[PDB]
Amino acid sequence: WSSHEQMLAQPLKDSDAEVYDIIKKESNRQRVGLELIASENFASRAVLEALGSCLNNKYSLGYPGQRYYGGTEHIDELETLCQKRALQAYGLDPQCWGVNVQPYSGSPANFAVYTALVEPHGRIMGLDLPDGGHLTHGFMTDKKKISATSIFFESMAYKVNPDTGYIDYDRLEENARLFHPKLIIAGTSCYSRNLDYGRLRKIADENGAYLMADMAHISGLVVAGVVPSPFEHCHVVTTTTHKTLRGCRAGMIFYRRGVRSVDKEILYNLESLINSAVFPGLQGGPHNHAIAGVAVALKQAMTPEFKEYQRQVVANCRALSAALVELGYKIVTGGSDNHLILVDLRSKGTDGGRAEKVLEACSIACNKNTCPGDKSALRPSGLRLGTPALTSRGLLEKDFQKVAHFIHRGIELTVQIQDDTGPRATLKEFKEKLAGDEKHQRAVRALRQEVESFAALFPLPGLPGF
Amino acid sequence: WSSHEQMLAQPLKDSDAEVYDIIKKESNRQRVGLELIASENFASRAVLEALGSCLNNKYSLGYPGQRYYGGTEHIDELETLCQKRALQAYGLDPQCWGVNVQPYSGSPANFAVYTALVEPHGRIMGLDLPDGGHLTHGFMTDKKKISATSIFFESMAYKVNPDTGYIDYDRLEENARLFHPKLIIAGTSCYSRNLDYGRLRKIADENGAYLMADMAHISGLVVAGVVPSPFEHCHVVTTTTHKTLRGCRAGMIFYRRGVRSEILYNLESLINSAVFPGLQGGPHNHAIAGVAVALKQAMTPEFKEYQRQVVANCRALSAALVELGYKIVTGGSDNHLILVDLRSKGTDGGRAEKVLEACSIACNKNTCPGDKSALRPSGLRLGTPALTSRGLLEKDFQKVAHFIHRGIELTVQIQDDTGPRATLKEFKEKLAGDEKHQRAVRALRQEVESFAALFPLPGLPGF
Amino acid sequence: WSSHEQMLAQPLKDSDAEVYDIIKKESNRQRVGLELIASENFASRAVLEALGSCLNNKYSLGYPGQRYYGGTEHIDELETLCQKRALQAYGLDPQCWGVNVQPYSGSPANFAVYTALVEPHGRIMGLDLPDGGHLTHGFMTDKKKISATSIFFESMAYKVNPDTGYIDYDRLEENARLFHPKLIIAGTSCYSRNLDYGRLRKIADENGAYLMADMAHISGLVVAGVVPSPFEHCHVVTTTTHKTLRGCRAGMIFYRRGVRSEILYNLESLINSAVFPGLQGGPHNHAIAGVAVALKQAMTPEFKEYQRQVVANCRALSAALVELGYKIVTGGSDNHLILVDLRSKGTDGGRAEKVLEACSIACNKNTCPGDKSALRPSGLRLGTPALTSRGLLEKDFQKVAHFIHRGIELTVQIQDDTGPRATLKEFKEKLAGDEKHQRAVRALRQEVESFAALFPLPGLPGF
Amino acid sequence: WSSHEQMLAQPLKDSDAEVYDIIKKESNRQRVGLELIASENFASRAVLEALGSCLNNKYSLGYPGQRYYGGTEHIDELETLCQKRALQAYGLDPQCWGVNVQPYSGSPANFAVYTALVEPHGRIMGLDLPDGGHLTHGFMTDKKKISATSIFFESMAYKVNPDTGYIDYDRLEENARLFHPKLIIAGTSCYSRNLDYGRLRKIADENGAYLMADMAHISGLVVAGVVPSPFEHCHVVTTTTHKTLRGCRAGMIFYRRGVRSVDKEILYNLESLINSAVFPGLQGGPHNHAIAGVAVALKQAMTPEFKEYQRQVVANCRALSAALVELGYKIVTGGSDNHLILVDLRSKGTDGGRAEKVLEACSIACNKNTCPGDKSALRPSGLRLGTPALTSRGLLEKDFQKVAHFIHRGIELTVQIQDDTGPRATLKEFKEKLAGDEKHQRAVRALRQEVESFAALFPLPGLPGF
Ligand SMILES: *Cc1c(COP(=O)(O)O)cnc(C)c1O
Ligand SMILES: *Cc1c(COP(=O)(O)O)cnc(C)c1O
Ligand SMILES: *Cc1c(COP(=O)(O)O)cnc(C)c1O
Ligand SMILES: *Cc1c(COP(=O)(O)O)cnc(C)c1O
Repeated sequence: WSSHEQMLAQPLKDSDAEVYDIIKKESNRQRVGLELIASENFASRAVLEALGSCLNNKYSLGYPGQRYYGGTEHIDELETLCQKRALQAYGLDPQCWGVNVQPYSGSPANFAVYTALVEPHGRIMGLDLPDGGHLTHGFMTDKKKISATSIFFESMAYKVNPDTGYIDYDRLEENARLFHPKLIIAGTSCYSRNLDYGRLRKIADENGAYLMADMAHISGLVVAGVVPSPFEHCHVVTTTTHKTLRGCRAGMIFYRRGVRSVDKEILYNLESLINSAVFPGLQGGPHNHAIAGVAVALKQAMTPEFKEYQRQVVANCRALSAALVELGYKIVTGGSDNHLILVDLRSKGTDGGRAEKVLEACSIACNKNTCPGDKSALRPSGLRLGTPALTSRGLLEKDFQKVAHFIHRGIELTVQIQDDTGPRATLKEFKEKLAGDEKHQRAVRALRQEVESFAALFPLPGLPGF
Repeated sequence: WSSHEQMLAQPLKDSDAEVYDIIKKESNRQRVGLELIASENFASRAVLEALGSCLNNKYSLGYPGQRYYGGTEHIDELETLCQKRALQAYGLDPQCWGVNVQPYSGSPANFAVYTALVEPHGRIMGLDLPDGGHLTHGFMTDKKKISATSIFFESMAYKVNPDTGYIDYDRLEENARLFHPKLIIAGTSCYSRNLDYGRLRKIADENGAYLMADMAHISGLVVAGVVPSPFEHCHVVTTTTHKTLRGCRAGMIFYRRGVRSEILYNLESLINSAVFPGLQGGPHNHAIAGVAVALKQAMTPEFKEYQRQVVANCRALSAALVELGYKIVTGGSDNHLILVDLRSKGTDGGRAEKVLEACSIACNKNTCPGDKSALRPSGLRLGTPALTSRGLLEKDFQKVAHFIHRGIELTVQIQDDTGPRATLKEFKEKLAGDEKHQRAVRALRQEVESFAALFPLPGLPGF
Repeated sequence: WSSHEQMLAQPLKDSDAEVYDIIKKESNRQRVGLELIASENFASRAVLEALGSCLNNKYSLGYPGQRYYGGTEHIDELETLCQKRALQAYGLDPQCWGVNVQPYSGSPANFAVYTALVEPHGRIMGLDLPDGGHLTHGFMTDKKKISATSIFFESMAYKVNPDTGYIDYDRLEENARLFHPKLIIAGTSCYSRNLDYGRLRKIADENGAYLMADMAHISGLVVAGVVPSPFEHCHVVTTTTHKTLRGCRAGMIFYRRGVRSEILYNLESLINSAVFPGLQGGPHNHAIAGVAVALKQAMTPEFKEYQRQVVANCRALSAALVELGYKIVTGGSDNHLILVDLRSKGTDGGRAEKVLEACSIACNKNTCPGDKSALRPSGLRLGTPALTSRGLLEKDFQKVAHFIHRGIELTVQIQDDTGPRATLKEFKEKLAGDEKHQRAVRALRQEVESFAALFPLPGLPGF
Repeated sequence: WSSHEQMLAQPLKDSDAEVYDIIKKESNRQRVGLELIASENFASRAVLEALGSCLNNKYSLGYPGQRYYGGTEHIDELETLCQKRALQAYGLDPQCWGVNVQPYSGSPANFAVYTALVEPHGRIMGLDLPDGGHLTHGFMTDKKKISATSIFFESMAYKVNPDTGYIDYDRLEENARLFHPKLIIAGTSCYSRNLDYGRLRKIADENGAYLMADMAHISGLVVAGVVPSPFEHCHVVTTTTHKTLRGCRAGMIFYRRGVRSVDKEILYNLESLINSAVFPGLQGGPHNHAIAGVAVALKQAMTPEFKEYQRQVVANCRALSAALVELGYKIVTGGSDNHLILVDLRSKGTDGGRAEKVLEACSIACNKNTCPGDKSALRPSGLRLGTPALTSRGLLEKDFQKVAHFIHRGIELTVQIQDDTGPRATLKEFKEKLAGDEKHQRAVRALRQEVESFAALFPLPGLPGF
């Protein structure tokens, strides 16, 4: 009862060792492995220091202008600061753009926008999942609506041409006239090319819809001016703050302000609709410590060191892609414009499903993804590979070429295990063959060793080995 | 680069001073003031240490055994550990109960349950807001649906009797037959009594509905066995992990497993599917680690102690206010908070929260069951969790009752100088623009901050 | 062809004898029996002559002045005439009221209004079915939405006090604040009293809702000025044109025009758009001609007379039944029908409607406000419109009360031979399978058919 | 008060002269004019005699098997008879097909099926209106949902190829995979070719949807075996009973019964869903007199005189179309397979909007309709023309050739008035020029005279000049 006070002060290491132990083992796993997953990255030490601040303790509903309670002098300073830096980082004029920084994550942010501009059962159009789209853009089958976007709104996808790997803007322009979308989403999870915001904008205006850009995967590249900005043509732009922006987990909603169109002119009503949808609509108290982390990350994103980091990110992808082409791999759309590439593993007689398990055992992380062609979702042909994470650890073009060879070694290994499993074998069985087979298990042990040795040569951002 | 390598290592203090400065000023404000807001509390140092871990970097879509990406050996250990401790802390048999720990916060958790059990336009019944209910339980007017619960589902509220301050279970039982709810919510934001879970459960079963308990405000009291557990009669129980449980911000959804009547429970898969891939993306692992750490602390006897203290202080605080002539809604309290009806002093919570705020005493206005206007709320909601974490005891809270009283007297004064009838904007003008008054505040604040500084402020050493 | 030319000219009798035979047998059944069903009536010969006109052949999408096809000079004359007579018959100023006469029937009319003023998932409040409400006002259970009104909109019922038999306006006023209806329906299928339109209107305005009156059952009484007009307080009034108005089957939607409060009424265009192109296609012109003919007859003093007679007979019928020991719900009636609570005789309307049916006395079962079961309805609904059109007067209805009584006694008997507890299928078996009984029926039927034949049967000369 | 009885017996002529007068003037208008509107026809005398029967007086809720009230011995005989004749007329085995005959009209029938199989906000796919579709198949714009089908369900249209005039089945097969319809509608209001039920059925089964056929416009041709039956591939078939079937106004819903598919087999659940949706779902008491009329019409539809009438209907269309082609007119899809044709008036420098008004003044009835091309809905290019009505009056191939010339005279006249109105003139003004111009008004008066003389040579089915 008297030790209760020594409880709220006791460091984590002493307080709870079981959790401490896990954090350590995870920190170590992150260190000796190769992170090639397009969505992961390492947050800076400063950003992580903000998350554990006393900002966790302040409960504040509403926005800076109008809060439900008092005692928000500093929380207002903070939210305001965060909003200013966000507009600044993307070079936006606060008279033409606004920003909400309360979303808890990427998904929540998207959902808030649909709830504000679309309304229940409203129509939304997004990139089909197998063609590189995201769940929050809509996902359903003929018998069931899986994603929330599909459960509460009426969604229909547009696809990419399976022969070019690019988005079929023509067919989208046609279907939009039949579907009458209230909002069209321009954003992807596994697409290596730049989106034609200008064309998508012409299509949106043609049907009187809104053009929303979910730039979660390229927000970092956009700030460094390495890829066209979606802010030139969209009405709204949402984004996670982790991934390429390299902050903590949180989301943001950017929206236009001022005169929309003329004749005599009509105004943008986005701001109030969106603010109302986030709160009191969908959320409660904002996670202030997360806003502080986002703020810290936006300041770092405007440094020239970051702009450099990003040019490096893109350059490594080119090198990685070139090295894999030379090794005989087929890259969707032939190449990339950003930080990732979708490797069509059919050109090697295997599929991404079995390939991600073998590479994983070898401490090389990445994930399977269907290629535009793919006649089956149960046997995805590709592997999605990104460079943001490894580039933060300092890898350069020559380093990524070595990575290309490790990945290749892995694909060769997975192919060996596939011929050993059979023709109509199941992924369930493949995974068993991969664990209970000394012959294959030996190869893995070997490759993993070379991968972990190489990985250890580079630093691991964050707090002191924690 | 050579500098980019260290930019990611530069401590916050050096890296970004503008934000660092803010965190310091806020930490200080938290120290010299009296936190009487029922929903706030101070998270322990250990919990905060987990939030800033390298767990922020791991992206893990899915659940343990149902992961999308590889390399989740430890994230699985962590999520699993967190789920085990959650069931343990509330004394639940994993054969009869399950738990999802991915919700980002309280609201998200509630919304996921509605999405899983109710479905679009389904009917939901919750406690009316002015009667102490929460937004996520439904909130609409005759011309507009404000809360998401009201926008995507069909909600209708049940009220409390304005003469007793208690929930009118009889009228609810009657309306439920006409409304046909698919889910009834049992949870409150400003109600000082225990909920009759057993009666609410009989009503739910009568209409074939589900009984969901949103125990966000009393999850801490429940773990310490200080107030009846909603786990005895509900099908689902959601909860924030901050507030009385004293963790970081996150939410949890508890759901029954096993036989319902032979018919079985289908909650688990519906709820898991609704959280992800339904509503959320990658889970905030660092928050799950914080929740895990908080659940272990919640099972210590020191916590059990902390909680009995929380309830005790409320009783003392309420008794001291009654003696000072204040009227407590429903006469008293069973938990950690009380709704003080300020009509008994000729003022309203609207003006009173601004004056107490100026004096570094934090709390908020709330309408009393009677109240014929939402623009002039009669009460003040006061909670003890936060100050109790700083070590205040019964005698300390009696001194607090006097500070609050001083405040009410002061708010009344600015009100007597304004005249029986005057807008709120006038009242504030007279408070900030008067020698004798802004002077009164300055004085009271000084006594409040001196008293406050005598107690510790939990958290990381010092920002 | 030479025969195809005449196939289209061959009279029904020669053309299709099988159908002709059926029409004859039905016309005869209608003659020798006693029609006591509150919703049935006999349409005049003139009205029936219009239905078979060459108006069936004209396809006219749209409205007068808003037609889609050409060649509508006369269809416009007709629709316009019909609209003028409708407003006239109810004494409405075309500057304050409008009317749509395209609905195919009562139900379609109601549905069009909901679709125009309420919108998908909008809230509607109507009289509960077991308390004398109609399906189109909403009908659902805890597990399923039966009526279309319940499937496409969110409906909740209000009830009558089971101790007075009257609508509980107080409880409705209370629930309306919690439910927030967008439209409240004031109309009944089995309620013998006048509705308090003024009170319902105050409640509608309190929640910003619309007050719709479905006067299908009393449209005839309203035209004759025999019962208060719902046109004094409602925004919209829908109605079937058969039943008490005595026309052919069709519906009408009356809606306010002008200033609502300066805010104006937007009903007209919403309602017109909802009927077409919204819900319907080409209007049934021959039915509109029949309605027109019926509205002219409704304004004659002979009709005004017919109606006072209708109400008078009900009073006599109810008084004679009270004297025979029967209990009338809410003690009596204000209109054309009465709900007889058969519990006062130890039987239920379920068994009683089958026995009276066998005796050529038609009517139907209906639950009484009390009734703890929908599978064993306590009452019998009885109306006088139909028999009054055949010329029955007060003295005649007293004889009818005796036939009905004889019937109740008989149904009770088969019930005493079955034992205090026995399923319904048993009861019917004993009725049709017993010498003394099937014999009783045969006897009573004979007296009923003899009495019935003494009166004329309106309609075309003789089929 | 005593005359009240003489009121319910007084004939219409004496009772209400104002309405009687209207019926007469209308009967006469019908006689001296040429009915070329594809949806109109003349009901036989027998059918009209049933409508005014004492069947109007019987109120009966429910279906033959289970009614809410008693005294339905004959109403059951009648409904049952009507159901038997309906299945018979279309050659359906009552073990494989069922029928509901309570719908009040075509629209109500369609709506009942959507409500039973689709459910609120369910997805439906129908032929686009400007491409010859019907309102009840769905009709909306980017800013508003007009038709009830669009207000209560989520509809999206499929189009016809504007270069061939035919339905683009390929594009529909593609969009159906993205839209996931729960029901696909196969039926048209202005399409002159036969629908590929077999292909549409393959597409329905591909998405697990239902194939509904709205054969309102060709129900008569189907009974005479003059055009392929939709009953071979559809799950449900709805239909009005007027139009080509030549009965009174009412609707019917035909639905499959028995085993749907195998594996072990699953059954059809259409019957109960559809019956429940009609009542107590959407309707109240059925219009018995209308069911009697439908019954009488179905018996006439099975006579060889009818089968002959129908072959005649189709033959006249061919002749009419051939005569118009020879006069230089362009028929959409080159010709017709059924009873109607869409004449593209662009080939003459005018539009259907102005043409329908001039022909109307000349007592030649028909209506405008957009052609697949048409870049504007406010200036429809075509005229829809049908032969059912005139064929019932006895016109034959040679008669229709004379009709083609009257129509031509009309088009020539409308073109004269168009050059006289101007370039950017409005249809509002065109109509004024047409009424306040003796020059043009003289032409009309003349043509009308020749049209009415020709029309009077033929009989007008129905009751004795009433
Ligand atoms: C990852 C991603 C998201 C989801 O973000 P969360 O923060 O995980 O919830 C949304 N949209 C796009 C385009 C993404 O890449
Ligand atoms: C505070 C509270 C919430 C909201 O929690 P958040 O974490 O702010 O999102 C939900 N429910 C109840 C009952 C509460 O008291
Ligand atoms: C009978 C009745 C109806 C239904 O009329 P239909 O013509 O059968 O479609 C609708 N409303 C009320 C109030 C009624 O009594
Ligand atoms: C005419 C038509 C309809 C509408 O019928 P109504 O009886 O006028 O209500 C429906 N569908 C099709 C295909 C049609 O041609």
